[PDB]
Amino acid sequence: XGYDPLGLKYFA
Amino acid sequence: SMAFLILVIGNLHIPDRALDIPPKFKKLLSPGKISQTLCLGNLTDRATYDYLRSISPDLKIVRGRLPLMQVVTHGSLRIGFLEGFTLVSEEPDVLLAEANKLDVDVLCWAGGSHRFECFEYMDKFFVNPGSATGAFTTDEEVVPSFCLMDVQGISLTLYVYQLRKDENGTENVAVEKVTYTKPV
Repeated sequence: XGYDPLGLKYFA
Repeated sequence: SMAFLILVIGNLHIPDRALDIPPKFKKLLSPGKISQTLCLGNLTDRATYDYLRSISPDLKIVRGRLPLMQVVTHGSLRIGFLEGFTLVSEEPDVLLAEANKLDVDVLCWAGGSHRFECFEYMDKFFVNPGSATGAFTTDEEVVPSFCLMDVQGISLTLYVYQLRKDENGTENVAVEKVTYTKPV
């Protein structure tokens, strides 16, 4: 659900 | 701020092998988010230097031959950074011995492969960030990558950003997540 610190992608 | 994020880049080779950090990476990096930047390898390009300083309040250059290594501590973790061009993942005992000289839990090195790689060995963590410009090797193309180390207590979450070509030719940034937890 969450994002990487830079907001590129939610993880799947 | 509440996160402690280390930006790790290496083997830029600007301007000798590459012209610039890829714009699609720059678009992801913004002032006020990264606490500290470690650049493995020399950095003599004024524009790149200026850009990196705009991104963090603390830029440390770790060079080829001006520091030869850098250790940073956050939480309970001790992270060492070096160039280590002769270090390779196919010799994890040599990398471990280097980590033990520095007394660090995580060793980050800009190996001559110019490829992102990480592995765990004897309760330590080893990270090669690849080349942030995708600069070619002297030693299958090289692909641009950089890492963020998100350090929380005894844990390090590694975010690997990589610029990869789709079948239609477009370069897009991919990201992968790896967690290291220092054993008790």
